[PDB]
Order: sequence, then structure tokens, then C-alpha cells
Amino acid sequence: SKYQCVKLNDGHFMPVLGFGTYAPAEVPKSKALEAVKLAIEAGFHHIDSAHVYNNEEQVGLAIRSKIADGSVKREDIFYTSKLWSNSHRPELVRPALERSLKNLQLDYVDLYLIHFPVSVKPGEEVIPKDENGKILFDTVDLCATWEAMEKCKDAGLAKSIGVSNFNHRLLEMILNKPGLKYKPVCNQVECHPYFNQRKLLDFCKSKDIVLVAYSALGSHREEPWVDPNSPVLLEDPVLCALAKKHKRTPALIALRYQLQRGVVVLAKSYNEQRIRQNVQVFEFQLTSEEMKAIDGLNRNVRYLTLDIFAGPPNYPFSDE
Ligand SMILES: NC(=O)c1ccc[n+]([C@@H]2O[C@H](COP(=O)([O-])OP(=O)(O)OC[C@H]3O[C@@H](n4cnc5c(N)ncnc54)[C@H](OP(=O)(O)O)[C@@H]3O)[C@@H](O)[C@H]2O)c1
Ligand SMILES: C[C@H](CCC(=O)O)[C@H]1CC[C@H]2[C@@H]3[C@@H](O)C[C@@H]4C[C@H](O)CC[C@]4(C)[C@H]3CC[C@]12C
Repeated sequence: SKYQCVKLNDGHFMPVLGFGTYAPAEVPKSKALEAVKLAIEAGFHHIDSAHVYNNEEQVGLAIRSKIADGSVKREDIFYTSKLWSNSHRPELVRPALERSLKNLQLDYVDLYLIHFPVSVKPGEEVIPKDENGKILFDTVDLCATWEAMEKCKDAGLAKSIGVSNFNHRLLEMILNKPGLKYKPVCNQVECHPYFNQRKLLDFCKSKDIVLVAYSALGSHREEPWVDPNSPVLLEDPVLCALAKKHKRTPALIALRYQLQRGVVVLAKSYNEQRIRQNVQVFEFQLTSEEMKAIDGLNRNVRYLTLDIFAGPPNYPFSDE
């Protein structure tokens, strides 16, 4: 083995390069199973999935298949799952995590997150709706939610807990919670050169919270979720230039950029050639001039605004 990891604030270790597993429904789930295997093989020791991804069955079957193989040991696979907004209510966390575990056929997750800050009505429908297309939000003290997460960490069902799509205010809320037992080990948020959340990153760094970047390569750009008019990240001029100078690719520089920033990156790809290519971030380095060059690409280009959840006071994206 031997791969690059970072020490999480709870003593655990997380690999710096994580493999994303979400894909549009237009893609069959089988693809997720075959893709993960290819990722394990390529060098990925960190796998990121979720309940809402509706692919834990395949993703688990994969990682479970590579352990049976003798290709990897469970202690070398860092699997992340996320609690979905229709289960923020206290008595609903553990059951949710248990449901995932059941679909994965694993005895615990290495990392478990609160997927999104705004709550929705409990029930099967992942995104409930009024007979008038209205999203049925719900109100839950996230601190109560976080208390159930802590009990999961203690029950040994989750090795490390953390948040996703949390902003400064929200992050603080958990941090300053009365009787907090475990500060979130990380905060997984969108983060690429056209939106290198310095402000948030610094904050996180100052609290020893690792920032896990997603859509680090510009995202899947799925029609309903991402604005087609947004600039295509991997087409950026200076990223392609640097790609050449280094004899690598714009994607690899977006990935390597993140790494040197002290960030943990996720790169999703079902294409074998590309999957194997992403594991190359470890093959080269960027110099201070380039380090700064990419810092300069900053813009306010947020790909996933998930504004269909814009209502509630917990919508994360309208502050920093
Ligand atoms: N917590 C959250 O709120 C949240 C939100 C969004 C995503 N995530 C996580 O982050 C992961 C990242 O997925 P994403 O859709 O956001 O964006 P991404 O990782 O930026 O990837 C978008 C696309 O880039 C392509 N790609 C990968 N490697 C490439 C390479 N070397 N050269 C050229 N293209 C390459 C992929 O196409 P191919 O697959 O065709 O290669 C991919 O569809 C997800 O799978 C998920 O696990 C978490
Ligand atoms: C919350 C996340 C965004 C962030 C992330 O990826 O972490 C989004 C990304 C894709 C979305 C699903 C969509 O493809 C298919 C379907 C559409 C229905 O109208 C509602 C149900 C489904 C299953 C959506 C649920 C919400 C998902 C999982």
C-alpha cells in the first residue's frame, strides 16, 4: 500500500485523493460498480458516495469485491457516505446510516457527513413535494442532528463524522455547540480554481477542519443542476497552458492545485483511461509562480447552487 493521507482532527487518516461516484440517471448503475473497481486498481483509496446517489449497492459491492479479491484490505479503503436531508431529525440519523450500511454490506463507514444543511420532510421521497410542486421543507436543530451523528461515531458505525455544504455561520454553530463531543472532521464543499474558497478554507484550517473539494474539475454540469452558460473549467486558458508545460492535463492541474493548497480532492470519472489518469496528481509538482497563477483564476463561479432549497434560513450559499 502506502498512499498520501492527512491526519483528521479526530485521530483518523484520510487519503488526499478521493474518488467521486455520482452520475446522472441517464447512466445505468452497473457503471458505478465497474468504475469503482477501476478506481481501487488505479490507486484510489478514498471513495465518496451518498444515499441520494442511489448507488451504494453497486459502490459497496465493488469495494467488497476488491477486498474478497485480496486486492485491498478494508483498512485501506476510506469510504464516505452522507446523511440525507430527509433524516436530519435525531431519531432518524442512526437508522439512515444503518440503512446505507445495509445496502453497502459494510460494518461501518470511515466518514459520515450531514449532506446538506436544509431539512426536508422524512419519508422515502428524497426531495418531497406539495401537490403544487412545492418542496416540503422541515425544521430541525442541526445541533440535535449533529448529536445523533456523534452517537453514531461512538457506536462505531462511523469512524469519523463531518459536514458538507456548511458555511461559516453553520460551521461555527456546530463548533460552539454546548457539550460538543466531536467537531466535524471536514467540510466537503465545491472548490476549484474558478472558486477557490480561500476565505472558508482558511477558516477551516484555523479549526483543523479539512476541506474536501467537489466539482473540483468543473462538475458534471447536469442540465437542471448546473447552469449551461457557466464557463467550462477544464477549457480555461491558463489551466491548459500549465497542462502543457508540465506534460500533464488541465484536469490534473486543477487536482494538483487543490492538493498543494492543503485540500483533499475528489475526482469522479467512469472512463477508465481518465480514472487511471487522475491518480497522477502524485506524479508532479507546481511551483510558487504556478501556485499563484491558479490563485489568480478566482471568480465567483459557483456551479452547484442547489437553489431549489433557497428558502429556509439554513440555505448555505449567500454569505461568504
Ligand atoms: N456533498 C456534496 O454536496 C457533493 C456535491 C457534488 C459532488 N460531490 C462529490 O464530488 C464528486 C465529484 O463529481 P462532480 O460531478 O462534482 O465533478 P468532477 O469531479 O469535477 O467531474 C466532472 C467530470 O470531469 C470529468 N473528468 C474526470 N477526470 C477527468 C480528466 N482527467 N480529464 C478530463 N475530464 C475528467 C468526468 O467525466 P468522465 O466521468 O466522463 O470522465 C466528470 O464527469 C462526486 O462524484 C461526488 O461524490 C459531493
Ligand atoms: C442533492 C444532490 C446534489 C449534490 C450531490 O450530488 O451531492 C442531487 C444531485 C443529483 C440529484 C438527483 C437526480 O440526479 C435524479 C433525481 C431527480 C429528482 O427530481 C429528485 C430525485 C433525484 C434522485 C435527485 C436527488 C438529489 C441529487 C442526488
